[PDB]
Amino acid sequence: MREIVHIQAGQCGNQIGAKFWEVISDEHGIDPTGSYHGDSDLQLERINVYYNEATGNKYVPRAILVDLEPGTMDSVRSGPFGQIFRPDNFVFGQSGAGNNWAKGHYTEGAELVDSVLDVVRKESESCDCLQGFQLTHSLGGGTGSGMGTLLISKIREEYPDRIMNTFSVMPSPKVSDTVVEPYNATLSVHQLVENTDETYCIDNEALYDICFRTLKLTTPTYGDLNHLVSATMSGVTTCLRFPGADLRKLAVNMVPFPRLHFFMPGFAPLTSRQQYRALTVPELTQQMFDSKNMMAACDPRHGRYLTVAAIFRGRMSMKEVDEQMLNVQNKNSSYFVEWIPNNVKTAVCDIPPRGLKMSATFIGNSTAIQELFKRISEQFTAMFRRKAFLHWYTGEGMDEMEFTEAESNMNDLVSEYQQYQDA
Amino acid sequence: MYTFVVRDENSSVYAEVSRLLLATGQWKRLRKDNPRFNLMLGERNRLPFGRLGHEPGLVQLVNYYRGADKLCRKASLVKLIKTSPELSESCTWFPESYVIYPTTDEREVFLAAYNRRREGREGNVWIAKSSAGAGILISSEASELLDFIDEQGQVHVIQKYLEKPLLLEPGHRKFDIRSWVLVDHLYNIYLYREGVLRTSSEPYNSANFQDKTCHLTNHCIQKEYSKNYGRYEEGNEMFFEEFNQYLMDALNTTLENSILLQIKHIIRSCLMCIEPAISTKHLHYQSFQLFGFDFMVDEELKVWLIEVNGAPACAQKLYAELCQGIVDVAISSVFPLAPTSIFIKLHH
Amino acid sequence: MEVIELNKCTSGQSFEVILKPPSRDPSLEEIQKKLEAAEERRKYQEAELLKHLAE
Amino acid sequence: MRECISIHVGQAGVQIGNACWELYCLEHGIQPDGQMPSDKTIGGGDDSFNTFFSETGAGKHVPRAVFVDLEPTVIDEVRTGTYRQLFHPEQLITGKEDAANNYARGHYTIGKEIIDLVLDRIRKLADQCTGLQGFLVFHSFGGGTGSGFTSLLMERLSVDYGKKSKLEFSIYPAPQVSTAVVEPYNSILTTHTTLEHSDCAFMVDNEAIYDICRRNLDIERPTYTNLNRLISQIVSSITASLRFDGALNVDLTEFQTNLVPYPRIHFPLATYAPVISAEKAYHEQLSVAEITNACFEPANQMVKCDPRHGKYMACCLLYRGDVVPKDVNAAIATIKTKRSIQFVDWCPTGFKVGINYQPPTVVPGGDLAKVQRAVCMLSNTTAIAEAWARLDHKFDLMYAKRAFVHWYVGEGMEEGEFSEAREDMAALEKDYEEVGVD
Ligand SMILES: CCNC(=O)N1CCc2cc3c(c(OC)c2[C@@H]1[C@H]1OCc2c1ccc(OC)c2OC)OCO3
Ligand SMILES: Nc1nc2c(ncn2[C@@H]2O[C@H](COP(=O)(O)OP(=O)(O)OP(=O)(O)O)[C@@H](O)[C@H]2O)c(=O)[nH]1
Ligand SMILES: Nc1ncnc2c1ncn2[C@@H]1O[C@H](COP(=O)(O)OP(=O)(O)CP(=O)(O)O)[C@@H](O)[C@H]1O
Ligand SMILES: Nc1nc2c(ncn2[C@@H]2O[C@H](COP(=O)(O)OP(=O)(O)O)[C@@H](O)[C@H]2O)c(=O)[nH]1
Ligand SMILES: [Ca+2]
Ligand SMILES: [Ca+2]
Ligand SMILES: [Ca+2]
Ligand SMILES: [Mg+2]
Ligand SMILES: [Mg+2]
Ligand SMILES: [Mg+2]
Repeated sequence: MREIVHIQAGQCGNQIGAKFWEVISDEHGIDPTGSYHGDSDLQLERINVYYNEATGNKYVPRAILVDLEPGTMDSVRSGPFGQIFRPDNFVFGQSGAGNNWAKGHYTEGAELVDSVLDVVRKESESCDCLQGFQLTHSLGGGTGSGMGTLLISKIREEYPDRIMNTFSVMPSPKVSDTVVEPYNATLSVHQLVENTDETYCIDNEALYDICFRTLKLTTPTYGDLNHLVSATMSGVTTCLRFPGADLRKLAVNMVPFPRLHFFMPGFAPLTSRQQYRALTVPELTQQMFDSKNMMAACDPRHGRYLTVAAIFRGRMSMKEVDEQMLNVQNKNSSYFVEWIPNNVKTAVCDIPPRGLKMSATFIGNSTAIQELFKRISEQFTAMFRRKAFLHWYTGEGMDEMEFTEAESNMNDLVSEYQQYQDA
Repeated sequence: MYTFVVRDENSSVYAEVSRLLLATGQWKRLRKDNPRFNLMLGERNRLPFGRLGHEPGLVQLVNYYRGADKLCRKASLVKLIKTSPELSESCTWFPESYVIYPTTDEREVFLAAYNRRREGREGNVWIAKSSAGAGILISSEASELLDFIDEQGQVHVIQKYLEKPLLLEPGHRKFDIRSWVLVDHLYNIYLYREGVLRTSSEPYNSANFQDKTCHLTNHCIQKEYSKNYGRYEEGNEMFFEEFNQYLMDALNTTLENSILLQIKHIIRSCLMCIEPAISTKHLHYQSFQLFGFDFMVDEELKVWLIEVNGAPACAQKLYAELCQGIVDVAISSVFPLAPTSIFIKLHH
Repeated sequence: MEVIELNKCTSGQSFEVILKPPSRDPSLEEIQKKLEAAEERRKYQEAELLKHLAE
Repeated sequence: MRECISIHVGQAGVQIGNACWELYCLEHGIQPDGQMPSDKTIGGGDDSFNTFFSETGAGKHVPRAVFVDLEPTVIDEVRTGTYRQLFHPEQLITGKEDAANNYARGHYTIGKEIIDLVLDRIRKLADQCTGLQGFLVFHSFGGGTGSGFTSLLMERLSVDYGKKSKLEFSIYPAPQVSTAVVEPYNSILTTHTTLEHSDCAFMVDNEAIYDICRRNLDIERPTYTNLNRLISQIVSSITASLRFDGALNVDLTEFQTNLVPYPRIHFPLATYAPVISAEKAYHEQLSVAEITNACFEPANQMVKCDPRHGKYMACCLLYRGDVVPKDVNAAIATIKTKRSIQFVDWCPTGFKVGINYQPPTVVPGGDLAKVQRAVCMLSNTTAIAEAWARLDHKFDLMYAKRAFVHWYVGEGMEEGEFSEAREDMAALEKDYEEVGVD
C-alpha cells in the first residue's frame, strides 16, 4: 500500500501540518469527521497513502502530533479538522522548549521521545508496506528543530531502510521570534544533512516577500505564510496521493549526491484577491520557474539545477505541457548541469486543487540553495564569534565544541554545493 | 531564439557564420558539449552523427553530410567514379585514374594502360597524389611513380597529368578554378556566383617537372616557391570578372559558354550520384554542406575535375558575401528569423 | 537473383533470394557468491550506520 | 512441436505481455475464457499454436507465460483484466517493494529474495513441456526490475537450462516517456550482465514507437496503451513463425542461425510497415513494393538510425497478408537499384523471405487500421550501434561525476561494476565499427 507516516513537531510544525491535513482532506473528499463525501473514485485510489481506514469506513490520518507544551496542539484539536486526528496520536509534554535546540534535543525532548516512538511504532506496524516518514517542523525553534531532529535520528535507527522526508521551515530575521534561531537552525541542518533523504526548504522570508510583494498583503501573518506552505505541500505530494510515484523513486531521481538533498519548492499561480482569470500552460510554466514563485528565497540564476521535478494539475494539454517544459530548458539550458542528461521530469494530474482550474508545483535541486545555508552561517558566526546567547545552551549540557562542529559542517555543505555549481 | 554550437575552431568559413548568427540577436551560442542545440557546426573528423535528432522539441541541423567523404577523398572518389553507373568509368570530364595500394589494387591496370601509351608515341605523363597534402610526384616513368608510393606508406592514386593546359597570357602559366557549392537540407544544389582562379606566376615549363612551381598551382606552393608571386594578380587569385574579360579579348568567348556549362554539369553529376546515400530527406536530423570543387581547363576549353573538398576555405574578398549566403539559404531556411541571389540553383 | 528453398503450405510460403555470393557461463555457486558478497557489503554499511548512531 | 515459455519482467515487460497475449488470442481464435472452438483436439495436441498455449481437459488454452514484478500494481491489472480467465494464480508473481529504478536493488537486494520463487514457477511450466526450445524475455532497459532482476534471471536460466535458447524483447529508454534519470546506468548495467546469456535480442526504442504513433496514427500524446499495441504487432510478426505452419524461423535456434553470425552482435533491427490510422475513413491500400520499400525508411524502424552508413549481416522479410513470392522479388530488385544495401564481405547478399497468408489482426477498437498486407524486416545491421553510442555517452556524462552512484553502492554493488560494464560496452561499440566501417 506504500503507506506514509506523518509527523508534525512543535508550534510551526503543528500549525503547517494542521493546514496540510485540512487541504488534502478536502482534495480527497474527507470531512472533519473522517467520512468520505467525494464524487470521484480517483479520490480514494491512493487514499491509504496518508489515511488509515477505521470502523464504519472512517478515514483517520496516519499523523502523529508532537510538542513539548500543550498550547498549539490544543488549538489543533479545537481547529477545523481537529477531530479527524486519532486522540492517541497527540503526544506532548508541559515544560516547553524555550526556543532552545538543546532542550528539544538533549533534555526536555529526550524525556518525551520514547513516548513518540511508541506511537510511530504502532502506526508503522499496521502498514502493509511502509514507504517512509514525513516530518513538518521549523528549524528556528526548540521542539521542531531540536526534538524533531532527535526524532529523525531515533526513527532512522529503528527504520534504517525507510525514506525520511521533511518540510523544514528555515528562519529569517525578517520573520523572527528570537535571536537564537540561527543557532537552532545550524544545529538542525547538520542533522538533516545526515539523516534525511529529501528536505523541502521553506524560507520564512520568501513566504513573507511573496505575501507582501506579490499577494499584496500589507501585514502578513503566520496564517498567511501557512497558506502558501499548505498549497505547496499539497502540490509536492500530488504524485504520491493520486495515480501516476513513491518517496524512494523521487529520491533516486532527485538526489545525485547523498548530502545534496535540499529542494527549493515553488508554486503557481499565486494571485492576489483577478483570482477568476484562466491561466494558460505557457503562463503556468513561466511563473513556476520564476524566482518570485520560489519558497527558498534563493536566486536560481546564481546556481544550476541538478534535477527538477514539475507537477501540473488540472485539465490541460499534455502536449502543450511537454512543449512548454522543453521550451524552458531549451531556452535556458545554461542553468541545467550538462552532466545529468534529461534532468527535468514532468508529471500531470487531472484533479486541480481547490479554487484553481490549473496549477503547477516546482521541486528544484539547485546549487543556489547554498545561498540559504550561507545566510544562516553568517548570522550564526556573527553571534558565535562573541559567544553571545550561548549560556542558554551550555546550561543544558552542551559545550562550545559542538557549536564549532555544527559551524564547520555547515560550511562544508556550502562548499560541496560550490564544487558542482562550477563542475 | 535559436541555439547553436561550434566544434571546429579551425574553420574560417563557419567562424564568420558564427559571427553573423550572433550579430542577428536571434541566435545564441552554447558550449561545445551542450546537446540542446538547433544547429551544429561539427568537427571535421568523427562527427557524432549518431547522436543527432534525438532531442525532443528540437529541430537539429548540422553543416556536414554524413557519407560525403566518398566524394571528398581522392582514393574513394576514383572508386566512386569507376564503380557508379551514373558516372561511368568512361565519363569524359574525369582524368584516367587508378587506386594504388603501397602495402582492390589497380597497380597492374595502370601498367597495362601505361604500356598502351608507351607502345605508341602518345603523351605518357602521370601524377601521383594522396590524402597527406600540405606529397606529389610528376614523372614520365611508371617505375619512379610506384616507387614513391611504397616509400610514403599511404593509399595513393595515379592520375593522368594534363600535359596541354590552358595558359593565361601574358605569363604562359597554369591555373586552377575553385567553385563553391552549397547543398541545403532539401538537397538543392547552389553554385556560388563567384569563383576564384588560383594561377601560377611562373611560366609553365613542360621540360622540367622537377620544378613544381609552374605545374602545381596551390596557393601554398606559390607563396613560398614563386619569385613572381603576386606579379600578375593579387595573391595569384584571378576572379571571374577579369577571367571572363580575358576569354573575350583573347579567345572570343565567354566564361559561361566555354567553361561554366561544363562545371555546372560536373557539379550536378557528382552530387546527384551520391544523393541516395547521403540525403537527409526523411531523416531525424537535417544536413547541409559547403563543398569546394577544383577544375582544370585544357587548351581546347575542356573542363576536368581534379578534386572535391568537403571542408574548403574561401577567398578573402568573398568571405562576407558567401557566408551571408550560407545563413540565408542553409540556416535561415530551416530556422527563419524575424532578389539578387548570389547562388545559381542547379536544377535536377 | 535466384530463388531457393521454396516451401509452400496452406498458411503461406517461404524462400530465399540471393543477390550475390560472399566475397563458460557462471555456475550456481559463483552466482550465489556474488549475491552473498553484495549482501555482506550491505550488512557492513548498516552496522557502521548503527555504530555511528550508537555514538 | 517444441514449446516456448514467455517471461515478462517489470512494468514494461508485463504490460507489453498483456498486449501480445491479447493479440495472440485474437489471431488464434482463443476467447478470453481460454476456449478455442477451432481446436478439435481437446485437452492436448502438438499443433503450432501449442508452442505458446497448453491445454486443460476442459478445453482451456493457457499461455506458457510467467509474469514477474517486484510490486503488485501492474500484475493485479492482469488478474482483473479481460483475460484474467486465461491465466491462473501460479503464473502471476508479484513482490511488495519495487526496485525504485535501481538496477542494484532489482539485481541484488530485492532479486535475491524472489529469484528462487520465480525459477520454481518456471520449472512448473517447463515440466509440462515435451521439448522446450527456450524462453522469450520481455523487459525494459531503464527500470530497476526490468534491468536488474532480468539480468539475474538470465544468469540462472543459463544454469538451469544450459542447452535452451533465450531471446529478448528489450525496451530502450526514451526521455519523452522516461521514468528515471538513471536509466542509462541501468541499461548499460543490464546489457553487460545479460550479453553472454542472450542468443538474440530485439531492441525497441520508445522514441521511435512514440513518433510512429504521432506521425502515422495522429496521436498527439501517445500513451503506453498506444505504444504497447504497436509493439505487440511487431512482436506478433516476429513470433508468427513459431505459432503457425511454415518453414522459416520454425524454432528459436533458427533465429540465431539466420540473424546472428557473430554472437556478441545479436541485436537485429526491426522495421514495420504499414502503420495506418483507424480514424482514416479513406485509405489507399499499399502494395508489396511500397511496404517493402518502407522497410528501408528510418522513420519505420524500431530504432532510429541510418543503415546506409553501416553493413548488413543478414536480412529477413516477414510478410502477413496477400503476398506472393513473385511480387516480393520484383520489389526487391527495384529497391536494390535505389538503396544503399551493403553487406559485409563474408556474408551472402540476400533475403530470407517468409509469407503468412493471414493478414495482421488488429485489436477491435484499437488505433491500427486493418490492412491487406504488412511486412516486418529483421536486419542485423551495424547501424544499430548508434543506439549504443547515444546510451554510452549519457552514461559517461553522469559517471564522470559519480552522479547517483551512491544509490547503487548502497544496495551492495561495487563501483567497479560500473566501469566493467562500460568497458564491455566499449568493446561492443568497436566490434560494430570493425564490422561495418572500412
Ligand atoms: C511514477 C512517477 N512518475 C513521474 O513522472 N515522476 C516525475 C515527477 C514527480 C514529482 C513529484 C513526485 C514524484 O514521485 C512520487 C514524481 C515522479 C518521480 O519518479 C520519477 C521521477 C520523479 C521525480 C523527479 C524525477 O526526476 C527529476 C524523476 O525521474 C524520472 O513526488 C513529489 O513531486
Ligand atoms: N513501451 C513501453 N515502455 C514502458 C512501459 N512501461 C514502462 N516503460 C518504460 O520502461 C522504463 C521504466 O522501466 P519500468 O518497466 O517501468 O520499471 P520496472 O521494470 O517496473 O522496475 P521498477 O524500478 O522496480 O519499477 C521507462 O523507460 C519507460 O518508458 C510500457 O508499458 N510500454
Ligand atoms: N590530373 C592532373 N592533371 C594536371 N594537373 C594536375 C592534376 N592533378 C593535380 N594537378 C595539379 O596539381 C595541383 C594539386 O592537386 P590537388 O588539387 O589534388 O592538391 P590539393 O589537395 O592540395 C588542392 P586543395 O588545397 O584545394 O585541397 C593542382 O592544383 C593542379 O594544378
Ligand atoms: N511559516 C511559519 N513559521 C512559523 C510558524 N510558527 C513559528 N514559525 C517559525 O518557526 C521558528 C520558531 O519555531 P517554533 O515552531 O515556534 O518553535 P518550537 O515550538 O520549539 O518548535 C521561527 O523561525 C518562526 O518564524 C508558523 O505558523 N508558520
Ligand atoms: Ca521533567
Ligand atoms: Ca488441441
Ligand atoms: Ca547459453
Ligand atoms: Mg513559537
Ligand atoms: Mg585536398
Ligand atoms: Mg515497476
